[PDB]
Amino acid sequence: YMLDLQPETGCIQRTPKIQVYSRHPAENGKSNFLNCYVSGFHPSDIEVDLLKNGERIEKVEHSDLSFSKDWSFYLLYYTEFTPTEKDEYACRVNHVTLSQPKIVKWDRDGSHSMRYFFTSVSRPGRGEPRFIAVGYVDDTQFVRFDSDAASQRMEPRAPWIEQEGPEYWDGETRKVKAHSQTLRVDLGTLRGCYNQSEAGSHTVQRMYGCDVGSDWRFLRGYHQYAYDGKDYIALKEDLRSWTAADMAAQTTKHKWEAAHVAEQLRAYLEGTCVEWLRRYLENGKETLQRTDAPKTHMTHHALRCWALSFYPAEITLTWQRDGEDQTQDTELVETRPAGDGTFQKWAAVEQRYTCHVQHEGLPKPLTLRW
Amino acid sequence: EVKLVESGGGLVQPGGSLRLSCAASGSIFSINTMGWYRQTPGKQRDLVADISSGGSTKYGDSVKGRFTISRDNTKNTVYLQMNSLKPEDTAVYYCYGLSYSNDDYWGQGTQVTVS
Repeated sequence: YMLDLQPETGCIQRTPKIQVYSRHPAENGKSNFLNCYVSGFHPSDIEVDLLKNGERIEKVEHSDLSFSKDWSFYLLYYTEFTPTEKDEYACRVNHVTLSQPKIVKWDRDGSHSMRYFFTSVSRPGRGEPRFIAVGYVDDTQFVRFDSDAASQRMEPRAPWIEQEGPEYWDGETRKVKAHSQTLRVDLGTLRGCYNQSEAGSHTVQRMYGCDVGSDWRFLRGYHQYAYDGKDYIALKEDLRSWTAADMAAQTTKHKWEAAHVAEQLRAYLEGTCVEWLRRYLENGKETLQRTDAPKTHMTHHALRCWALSFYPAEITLTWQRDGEDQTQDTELVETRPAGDGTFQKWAAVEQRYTCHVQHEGLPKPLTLRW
Repeated sequence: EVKLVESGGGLVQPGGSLRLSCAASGSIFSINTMGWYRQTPGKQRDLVADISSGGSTKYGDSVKGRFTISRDNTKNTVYLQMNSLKPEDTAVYYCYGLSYSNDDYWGQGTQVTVS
């Protein structure tokens, strides 16, 4: 359930981290999914190909554009495939930060939250800005909107949200369309305030949501903006005052203080956001309230600790040499989606070392040794 | 191991045409997809056109309809027919190839300038 208020504003490039992997462990003749997970990049424009034997795979899908707390984007490109002995797979990524496309080969051998993410990217001459909105309950996407898609409707991405009737979808479609129209205005407004040319492409990002404890009672709320991956204005934890990053955001801050925008946001974050998060947790209890403990194992190099098929994504993998936390000389890979609702992770640093796994689905933390 | 020999660039008038050519050395079983990227004004190089050994093609949006890639798959040589050239097509066009193990090879590039 989105916010029914779109206040207008008044008034650094990051290269993608790439991971290529399969959904399940590879077994010849067994149908699987080949994933390429790009993350931590800015701006959002990116070209991702899945390669099979030095050739592009035709039918490749990808997740809806979302971003992290630091405003950097992440995407999951995937396709169904049956691996065999001869076939070799890789992922090729092109981005403004790269002098040439990077290829990465596939090595065959509690609390709850609701979040809404909004991205609008200007395309001068090419048409109206590309607007993408996604909604999350914890680490599960359940709604989306894409301005270039055919439906021009808010679409379901989880089974438990398909229950909702036409009044729900009409309202969310109305609100998300007004979201995009406001960000379109914000793009043209921010271009002039920063004295930028009309030909360049720019990005505005909006994020808001609410956290609840295990008692489903309000904990914290968020409502922040970014321009070109840089903090612009954010609502503080008290939900009453604003943090402005630079002089352009000070004008927006004063306009929003005079219009009492924070009062309307606090009512949403403390009340409406919590109310519908509780409804979603109930309607999708089979999916949202499950815990899946990580299937763990270890491998030795000629030491890598693995964790697979766990939910939620929150996990901790630490290395200990004789009990002391060995932070240095430790390669920790970012948690990645398997594509079926579960997640994966591994860390790398013989009998003196141990791997510690902490996860909500585990009765007690696990220790792994060679 | 693999060497890519490029030719066919140079100066051309607006509306004119050029035919780039790229021949791969070594075994025929050493290269699958062959094609071209071109240097953007900044750091990046953008996809122009490439073709698999089976003849599967892909074009960048800014050259669709005007550029045509073809392949004489006896010699692992690909040809890029660049029609209706504009000043915005001016760049260094890098030939590239993919091995059947997804190793990428890159040529030195050929400057293309449209008056």
